[PDB]
Amino acid sequence: AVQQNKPTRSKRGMRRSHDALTAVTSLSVDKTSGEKHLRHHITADGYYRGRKVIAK
Amino acid sequence: MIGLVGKKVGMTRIFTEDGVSIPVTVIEVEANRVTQVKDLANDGYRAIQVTTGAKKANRVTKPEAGHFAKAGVEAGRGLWEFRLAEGEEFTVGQSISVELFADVKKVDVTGTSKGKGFAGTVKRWNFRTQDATHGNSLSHRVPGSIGQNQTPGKVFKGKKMAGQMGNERVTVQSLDVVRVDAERNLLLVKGAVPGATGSDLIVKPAVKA
Amino acid sequence: MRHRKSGRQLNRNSSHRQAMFRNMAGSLVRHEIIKTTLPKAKELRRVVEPLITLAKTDSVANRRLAFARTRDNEIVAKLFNELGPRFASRAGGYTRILKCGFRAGDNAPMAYIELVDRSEKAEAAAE
Amino acid sequence: SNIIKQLEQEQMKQDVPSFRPGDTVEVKVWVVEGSKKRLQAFEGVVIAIRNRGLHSAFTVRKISNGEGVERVFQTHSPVVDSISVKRRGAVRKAKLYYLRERTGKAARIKERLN
Amino acid sequence: KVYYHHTGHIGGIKQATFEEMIARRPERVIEIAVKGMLPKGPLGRAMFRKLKVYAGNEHNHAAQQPQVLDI
Amino acid sequence: MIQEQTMLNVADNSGARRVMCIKVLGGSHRRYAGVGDIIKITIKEAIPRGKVKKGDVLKAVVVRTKKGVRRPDGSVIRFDGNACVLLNNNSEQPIGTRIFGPVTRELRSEKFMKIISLAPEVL
RNA sequence: CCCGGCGAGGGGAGUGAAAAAGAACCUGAAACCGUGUACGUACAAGCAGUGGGAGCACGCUUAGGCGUGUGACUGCGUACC
RNA sequence: AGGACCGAACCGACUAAUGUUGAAAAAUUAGCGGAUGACUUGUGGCUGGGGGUGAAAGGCCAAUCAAACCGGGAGAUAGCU
RNA sequence: CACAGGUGGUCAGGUAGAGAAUACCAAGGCGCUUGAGAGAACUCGGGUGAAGGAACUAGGCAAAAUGGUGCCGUAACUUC
RNA sequence: AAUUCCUUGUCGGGUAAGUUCCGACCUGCACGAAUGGCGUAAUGAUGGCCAGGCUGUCUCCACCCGAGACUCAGUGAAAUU
RNA sequence: GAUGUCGGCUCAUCACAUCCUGGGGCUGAAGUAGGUCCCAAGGGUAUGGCUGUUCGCCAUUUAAAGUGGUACGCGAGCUGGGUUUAGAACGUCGUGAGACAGUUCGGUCCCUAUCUGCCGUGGGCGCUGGAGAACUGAGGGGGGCUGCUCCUAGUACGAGAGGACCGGAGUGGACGCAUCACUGGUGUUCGGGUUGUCAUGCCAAUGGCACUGCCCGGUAGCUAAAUGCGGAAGAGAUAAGUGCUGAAAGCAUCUAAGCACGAAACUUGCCCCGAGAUGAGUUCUCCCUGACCCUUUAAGGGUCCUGAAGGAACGUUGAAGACGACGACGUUGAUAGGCCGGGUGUGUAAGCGCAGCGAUGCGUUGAGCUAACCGGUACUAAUGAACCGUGAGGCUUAACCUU
Repeated sequence: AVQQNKPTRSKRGMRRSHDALTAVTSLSVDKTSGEKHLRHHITADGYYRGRKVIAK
Repeated sequence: MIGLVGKKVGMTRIFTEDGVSIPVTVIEVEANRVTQVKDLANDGYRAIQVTTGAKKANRVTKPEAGHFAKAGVEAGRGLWEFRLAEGEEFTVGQSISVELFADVKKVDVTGTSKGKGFAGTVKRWNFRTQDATHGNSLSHRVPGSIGQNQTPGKVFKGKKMAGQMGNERVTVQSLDVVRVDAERNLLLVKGAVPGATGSDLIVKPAVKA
Repeated sequence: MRHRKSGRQLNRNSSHRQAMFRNMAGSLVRHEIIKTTLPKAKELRRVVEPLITLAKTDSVANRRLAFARTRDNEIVAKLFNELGPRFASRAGGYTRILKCGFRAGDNAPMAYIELVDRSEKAEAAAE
Repeated sequence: SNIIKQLEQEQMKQDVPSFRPGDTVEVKVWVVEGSKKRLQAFEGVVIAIRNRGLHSAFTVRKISNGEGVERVFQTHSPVVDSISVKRRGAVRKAKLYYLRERTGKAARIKERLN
Repeated sequence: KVYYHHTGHIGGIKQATFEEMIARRPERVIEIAVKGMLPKGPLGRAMFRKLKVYAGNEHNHAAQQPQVLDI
Repeated sequence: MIQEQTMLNVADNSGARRVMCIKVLGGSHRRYAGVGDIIKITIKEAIPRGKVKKGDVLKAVVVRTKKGVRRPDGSVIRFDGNACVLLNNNSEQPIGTRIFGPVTRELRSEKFMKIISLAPEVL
């Protein structure tokens, strides 16, 4: 549409506050390496239950 | 009298001897395992907690499980409750099943509602879609104006607009039991049951005078 | 709504699905090992395993058959000659999908596809 | 439960003849009515494959006289008296449409031979 | 005395006689009798939340030792 | 018929070619007919030695529907076209003495006593 | 001398009276967005102000009814040109 | 042969769908007509604002046309906001 | 603007087809740079439709339908 | 009537119709002979009416697919105030 | 320094002065029916044409064809036909230029929603120790319509023809809900048929691409055109209205004291959302019973030991759905892809034998290929953890606890 007046700065903050980036609930490191992890995914060197991923 | 928690399981057009078929919906009646019978010993509160079924149930909470523990001890699908009348129930092995529907002519059916995703604008309320020719301005489908003017300066309550289903209850009301079938333990109803297949239902003896 | 379904449609029309899946199913049979998007890796898994099934015992009538469903000369050579006797000892689960992590170029969620009996590999990186 | 899709195979009759499209058949049936039994029979060509669990039926197209009709007689129906296979032709289709309007030499289709 | 409202639906006023309101759910005749005696928004909500009526002759207030008051 | 107007076919000797539904009977605030419905027809054709003439308004009943018509098992006898046997404009029964082409086995009712009382089959 | 894209930017060590003059370098408001602290916000309501005010931090309250800033609650209350 | 015709390339735009804070200075996609003609059209040349130029719309004149652009009169005047 | 806008000349390949229509295509050009996922309303584009056949609307509004080559056959009117 | 205050002329005719269309008639708005009249073949992307085709425009709307919307990452306006 | 139009469509909303059923008085009403006639806003309240049409006429439904208002409801929804409205031109009129609320032809309708409503939906907190499960009803809505005939009922009444209402019932219509077996629809995760060029070195065979090239069939899902089905007996408070008993007026009198009856409306009964109901919820099921220093103190500050039941992220993913929330669940594993048995599609792959010059058919083979559904199968992939949640949980009156 359009708008009535220039809006207050407290309004801008409320509208983007719930859309703000959400917690990871801490992180993981491996049972099986001195490699650091990403949780319930596999690392760049393939360590989780071995095999291999990301041969880049 | 109480209800029977079913499963929507089966749909059949079945034949009769005169060459006429009946579209029917087929519900396996499972037996009730009673839990405790909550009664007015404690407060004025009176109702019966029943589990007609089981689950694999490897992640279930201790608070669900102790209801099944005092129960028929079957790692239950879930808790259904019914108000009661005409004295307390017997708390173990009652097993109300197909014998309930031998004299029930018509049943109500009280679902677990209907599970149709979005519903929303035009589809849920069956309105028209605005003409799709005449070169209408950003419009091959539109619901139509929802209020009037400044004179009231509002939108009245209960108007049909947008939104999801929200999975409430749904009573279809008064559809005929066609047959009840012992040993196979199937209740054939003449009308439809709410939701997709593999969902739960209440199939209860009719509520209305 | 979409109740009582399975599988996935991804990013474009059926001529696109056939030609992308023909690119990728030909790349798998030469390289053994791929990385792709998660939705996409499942559909890739689902295209190649039944072909593997058909090719599980060597057989000319099933090789004529295979040429009729998949008229590609790479896919039918890798089946039967190299890959029939490899998978002769399996009944399903000829390949696995590995949930590999997020994409660096944007953030896209990925999964890797890796033949079942693929088993010697380096654990070092390359650039 | 475990009954779903098994119930199509349980209901399905076993005395049902083997088939391909262009087979002619004949259905003897009742007229059914409100209180009265009369009979009738129907012949023509069967235009399409059946096998539909409980509701499974012989789908004759009559094309004997007058303007065109498809009639669906239910296999699983208690009033259905007799079902002969007769002549067995090849068509290689789910539908027959070019014979809809022609009723002249139309319900007597040939054996297919060598 | 028919307790006028228009919550949002259907052509017409909707209504209830004082007699339905005292014989069934009896609290409400006295409830919407003191309501209009308190001021506007904030102070009028703050005055109201101290009162209870319940249904009638079914009170739980034995243990506090209530001071009797005649009107 | 299903839309307002709708020509469907003469099936008796009262007219020629096609005849037009102007309305459905047996209720109102209706747009579309069921299988068993009684129609109000205008004669858009006529034949000079038929029972009726061009612009006559009469009642009628369904004798074929191209979708098909059903009752006992839900099975259709499904036809190559829609068709309607004209009735009398208030006093019921057909006006025409003959049916042409097939019939259903749904037709055994009080309202078709002109045409099902003939001797060849189906009384 | 440290991190790095063969980069940007800043810190560390040293210059100067001064870099709280570091190169877009003079001293530096107001809009502007962000950091940091105290107190407040889930009997919650319209020119956002006024009149009354629990509470709480800080000033040793010069303890002698005080200062500061804020403030649940709540009478009253319609912008300027 | 043809100010004939169906029709691409080549030109336009009667209509329809779309675009409507556009991919485009009405273009696009699709129906449509012209396309051996009073056509299509490159190159070079010419008239200058109530003035030209118009098989006519008071049309077109550097994205445009019932009055193009700029330097001076000029701080036009306003019984006016 | 790496803007689907606008813009003259020449050269002149294949199969099927009636040719420079038209599907594909040799040589060549070239991916008109957000991507990947879901698959809500709805917005634009594209598919498909029972039964009806504009009944929609002031108005048939593309979208649907007609069409091409050979042959048989052919009206009022007419300046033949 | 490209024309008519009344009127949607009147009457005949097709029809669910009939202001529109087509024939006669005039109880004739303000028609009427180069701002010309009667009539016609061919012609128009030109206008109104007729019967059949065909078709999701509609009766009455269902399901499928893609780009936005919606999900994540990037960059990041505007009408207004 | 602007609220911007007619007719029509969509979507509605409120006043009852009710279109109608329903209750009931009068009647110059015998009964029936009508005229007369009060209550009542609850519910349903039709469609094609011509015209730019409000208004008109006609054909038809319906038991029936209503009344009034909304910036002449509703272009920050939809039209560009109309008239003024740019051009043209008719009719008219004026020396003319140019006009007309007479007129015909097509002709630019804009905005991504800040605050506000509405309906759906998440996050956060009080719920009195916590957690999880079921759940009660302060409070507010859905439905409430209506033809048909059968009984009721040929009966009172009337000279005779004739002749009613509630309740029951089957059945149609609208309206509202759910549904996908049936019948249609579609089904870009399946088969087959088919034009063409291009391709596997060639042929037989088969396939990329041309709208998913076209065309037909299609599993499971979803869906209406198809399916089932509410619209309720009763109750209370009555209205209009018949009253009884009874005063003005020794009686009589719906009224005043007293009291029987009296409609779908209204309070409900049948249906659905609901503890923010701060008055803060109940009931059910589970679980945690180590310690010190101090001040501001039904409390907070610090620290070690130490956190159960539960939670969420995360992860595969669903019979749940914009996003979420909801849900199965991570080897304790059938969550999902393959795969094995089976469903339901389709129509007997290609090769080989054989007739035929072949296209092609036919035995080999009832072939082959097959998606979402069902049950198995660890074959396969969901490393294990960490983390948020903690050590028994208010004041004060009454009751109980040796109290």
